[PDB]
Amino acid sequence: MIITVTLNMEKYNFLGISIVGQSNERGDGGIYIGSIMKGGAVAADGRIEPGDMLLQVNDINFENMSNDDAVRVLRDIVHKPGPIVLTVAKLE
Amino acid sequence: MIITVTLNMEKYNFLGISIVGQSNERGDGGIYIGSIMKGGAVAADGRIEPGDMLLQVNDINFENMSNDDAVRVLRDIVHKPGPIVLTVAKLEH
Amino acid sequence: MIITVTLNMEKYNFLGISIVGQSNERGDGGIYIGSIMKGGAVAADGRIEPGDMLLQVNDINFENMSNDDAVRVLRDIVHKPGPIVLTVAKLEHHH
Amino acid sequence: SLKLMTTV
Amino acid sequence: SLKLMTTV
Amino acid sequence: SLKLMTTV
Repeated sequence: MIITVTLNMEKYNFLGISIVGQSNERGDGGIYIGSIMKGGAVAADGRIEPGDMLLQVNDINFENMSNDDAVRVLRDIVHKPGPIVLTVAKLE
Repeated sequence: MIITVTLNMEKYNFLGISIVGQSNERGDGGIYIGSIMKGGAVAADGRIEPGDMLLQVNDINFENMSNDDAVRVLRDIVHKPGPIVLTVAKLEH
Repeated sequence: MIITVTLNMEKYNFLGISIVGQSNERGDGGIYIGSIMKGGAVAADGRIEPGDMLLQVNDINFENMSNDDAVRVLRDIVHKPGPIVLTVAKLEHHH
Repeated sequence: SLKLMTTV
Repeated sequence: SLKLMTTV
Repeated sequence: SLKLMTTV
């Protein structure tokens, strides 16, 4: 199940999520929401949950990036004022 | 040490604060400022800060009301156009 | 939810936290983080937020000190060298 | 105890 | 009520 | 093998 939530950073200081990265022996499995801060923008929207996988931010796909580069992108985008769109995979 | 404040919501879309409440079951708590996001109304003013305790807004007076009602009042007032004037007690040292 | 953090007091020289005390007609509420300053070891970790309750530092448990003794002990510990581990209970919600 | 109530 | 304790 | 990367 892949959702797309849109968030207002006007109303909040942070997304409020910790980011957890899995890696195999080859390399990367990807990056996921490890815990949710109340308090932030994400818990305020309620739809993402711990364990979900983060596929794309703002039209930028993390699908083949390394864990680290995707977390760079992610940080580079959050640091900007503006709405932020997340595409994530629900944990089944 | 109180202090009061008007926020021309004309340059803004919201106050820029989150609220936190202490149970005042029979413990008269009330609601406090939790944090202040930047570029919201309260920050531009910079005069209010974490844990000031919120006492009235725009003519209504939060002291004898439950936390929820207070909170309800604040959101309605926030949603309607118009200055908005808070009055809040400074956290004590 | 309970969380446990480790701060590197190597790079940072201070935590960057204010401490707010809850006290009531009983006064044992506990101590919480009020704000967090950019520039300190807490902001650099990301985990803690205002309103988090502080439970224990390096070992010392604060759940049954007075507010004034739990801070007396926090002050002494940031006043010494060494890593600082914190554990906190995170703020809740629902009305 | 303190609890988050909303951001406005 | 609450009061500032220090800052560290 | 999980690693915490950052938070935002």
